[PDB]
Amino acid sequence: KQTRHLLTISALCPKELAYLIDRALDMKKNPAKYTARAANKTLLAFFAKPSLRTRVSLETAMTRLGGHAIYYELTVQDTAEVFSRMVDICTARLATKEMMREMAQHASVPCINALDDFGHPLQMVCDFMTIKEKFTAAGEFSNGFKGIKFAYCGDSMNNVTYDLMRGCALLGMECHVCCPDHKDFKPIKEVIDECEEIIAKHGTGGSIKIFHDCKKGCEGVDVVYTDSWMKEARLKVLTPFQVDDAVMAVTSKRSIFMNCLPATRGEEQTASVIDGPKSVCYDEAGNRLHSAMAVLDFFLHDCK
Amino acid sequence: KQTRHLLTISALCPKELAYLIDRALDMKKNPAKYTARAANKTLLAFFAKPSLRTRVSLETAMTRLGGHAIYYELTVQDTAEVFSRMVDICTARLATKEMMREMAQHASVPCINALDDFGHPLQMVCDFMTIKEKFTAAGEFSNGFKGIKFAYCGDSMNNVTYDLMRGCALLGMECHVCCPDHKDFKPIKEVIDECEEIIAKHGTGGSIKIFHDCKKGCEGVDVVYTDSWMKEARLKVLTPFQVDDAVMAVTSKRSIFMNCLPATRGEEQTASVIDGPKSVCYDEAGNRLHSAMAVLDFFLHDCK
Amino acid sequence: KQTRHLLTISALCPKELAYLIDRALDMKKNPAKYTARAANKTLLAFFAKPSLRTRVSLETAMTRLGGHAIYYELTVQDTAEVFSRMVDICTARLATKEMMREMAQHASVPCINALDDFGHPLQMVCDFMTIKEKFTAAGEFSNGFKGIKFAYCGDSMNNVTYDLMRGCALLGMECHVCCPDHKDFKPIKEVIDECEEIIAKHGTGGSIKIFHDCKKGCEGVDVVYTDSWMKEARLKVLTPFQVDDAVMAVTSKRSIFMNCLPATRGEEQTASVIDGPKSVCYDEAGNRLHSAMAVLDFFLHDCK
Ligand code: NI
Repeated sequence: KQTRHLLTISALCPKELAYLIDRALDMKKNPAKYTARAANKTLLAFFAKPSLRTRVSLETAMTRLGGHAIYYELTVQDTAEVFSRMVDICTARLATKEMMREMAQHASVPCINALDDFGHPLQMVCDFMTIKEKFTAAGEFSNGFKGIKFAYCGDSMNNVTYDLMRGCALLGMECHVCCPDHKDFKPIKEVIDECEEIIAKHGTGGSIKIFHDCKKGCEGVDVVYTDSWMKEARLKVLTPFQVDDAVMAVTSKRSIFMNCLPATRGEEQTASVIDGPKSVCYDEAGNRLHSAMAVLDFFLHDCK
Repeated sequence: KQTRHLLTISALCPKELAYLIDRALDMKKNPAKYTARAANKTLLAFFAKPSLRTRVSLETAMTRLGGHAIYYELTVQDTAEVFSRMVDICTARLATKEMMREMAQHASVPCINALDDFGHPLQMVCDFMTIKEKFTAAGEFSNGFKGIKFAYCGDSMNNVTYDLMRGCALLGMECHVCCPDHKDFKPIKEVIDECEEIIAKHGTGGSIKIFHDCKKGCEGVDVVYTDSWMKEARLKVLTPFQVDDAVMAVTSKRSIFMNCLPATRGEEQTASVIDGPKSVCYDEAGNRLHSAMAVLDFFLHDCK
Repeated sequence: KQTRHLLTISALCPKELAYLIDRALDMKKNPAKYTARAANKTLLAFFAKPSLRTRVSLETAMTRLGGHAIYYELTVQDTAEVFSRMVDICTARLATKEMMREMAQHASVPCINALDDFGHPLQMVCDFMTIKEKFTAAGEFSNGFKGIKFAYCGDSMNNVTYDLMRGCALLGMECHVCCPDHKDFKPIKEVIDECEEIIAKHGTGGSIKIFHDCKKGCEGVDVVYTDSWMKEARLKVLTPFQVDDAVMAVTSKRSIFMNCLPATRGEEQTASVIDGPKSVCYDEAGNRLHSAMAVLDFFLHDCK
């Protein structure tokens, strides 16, 4: 209460998200500067289920800043009341947004959702950082994020899709959500409404469009992003949304391909796309590190 | 052998316990001074069962001192012989005092009992530190610990009660143990004898009194402390020892209420006491951190 | 690919192994010098099964160098591709040489085998360091490793025996392998061939001899080393290779006894040998620490 949390990426205003991106980018390039930013400070990091990516980037981020992360494998008020008088910051990877919200409710140090059924803001700072990084080096970033057309393909009733839509809205991107015309695979109306309100409120110039044909949705786009599809006959509804060569063939000449991982080479995309030349997946996953250092640093302090 | 351990709080003489309290208090207030006290030094921390409180305070304490704790989740001679040539200090949370004593026997670095069936000295430095802190800020500490009347309510055949009785004896406090007149719920004679001997030997001016009526036991007292009661018909014997509003109504006007946690709101106390205005429980649990830094620091060196 | 790994000790040329030994020895004696060698740098440490020795020495080594180890309890390409853009170095304790080789294949930071079915190079730097240390203090090291006759007793189809044979070949020692004349308990021909080739290629002056009588094999030797034998009637084949008092009575007057641990007092050796006066086992196990700091430091950089 009055402590700032990060339960979704829209916990940030547009300039805060753009500051975090640039800070991540400067910590990537100039780590020697940040080497004592969290000296003697600790992050308490709950995981209800392992994620190599999340755990290694978090634990490494703190070492690079000169502090330490407690890997804590799994009353909540009492727990939160008690850790907030010991640790400086907390991330938690819990099943539902409920447990995450409950913990944050009573916590008096910043709490960061390290993935739940409603968002994944650590990934969001990672991905938009990767997009700025990639396009800037190719000299395609004169128009900033504004000119980068983004498409998400696949199961779109999805915490990752929710948070990408929010990042795009915040950053003023054209976001296309390419999903099966099926109630169980589309973004939730609440999430669309949040996005259209944040673009309205900040006049970001962003837009949200829902396509039910990935090729039509991906025509002209600069980023194609997909993620894990995981009786298993979601496959019949999802298969037309596999990112393949014909899908990538309709995108811009500058396009890049992203997937937050774990990747399954014959589900959400073909091995030829992920292992092909438009794929930024591994550099994107490494960027979890630098985007984590930026987020922790910022919540450890708060400004700028 | 010839290495100093901390298996109970009476491993310390009265001035060492009072030094640890003041060091904890100064590390609370002035952490910047202690920031390199354990630089490059590691604590090996065994847990046979998780305790969020114990683990987070230990791991955080070392970071704050600039060192590191190995969270080690679970021959003992060979183990201890081997870790004593690698690590600088060791804490262990093991089932019985036996395993703890065995490990310490062969260990050649300091070993600290992080909770067993016979004591909890890390909690003891925490609690007496909290008592000094609270009463000092209220201006009720002119007579030091000497004037603070202390009462423990509940199941008193209990490692926590044992170690509170020892802390009180050491510090020269009037300690009242409020328990059911029942062989299975009273302090053990060995523990009473140790306490009466330490007060005798140091002329501490402390006293130990056993009451079988918590209200009678708590009349006039300045601290009321209870802890977890956990077929489950210990409840019929324990219920007259619940710390409720009528119990707290007989204590001093300055009194405070303590519980080392986990708290169960309708067992050892009512929700109105723990969530009411005399409760110091959460600040007390946070003080695990600073009392841990003091204990580790001291055993890492030894003097003063 | 083009990243240097350490999957066996023969990943090192003879001078690199001798440099690591001397560095370990200088870090033992002068730790204050090495206190910022891994500042802000992290080691990712996978364990498919706990080893107190391996885990504590690794985690402590990094703290002493000023960095941090992630204890990671257990696609491999994707995993390795991803951790190589976050962490600085990796050790892994995996079942087979296969998984270890697979991980290393795709990894772009140094990977170190922390024990598999084919080697144990962290132990190797430990043991030869212990041998140099012990004999140097006794003034028995004028002839360096060259004059120290080494014998391994026991089950010799063994990753530890493999890597000792390699260390000896590298260092130019007479190595005697004392094993049961039984296909399942002898070194593998591939390992003998590697050793005879490394001595040939570097003209180390080392030799490999296979004895089927431990007393005959140990006659005159300066080091007797054994390790864990673990329906359980391997005991009938192994029992003539128990290191007992009559075995140690045939060695040099300067001899020492080694066992990498865990020790079972009535299997691979008698309690009188391991607890007797020739035993260096515990100082040897503590030396895991300093030999770990040397190996990590070296792979973190690479030269000298
Ligand atoms: Ni750690």
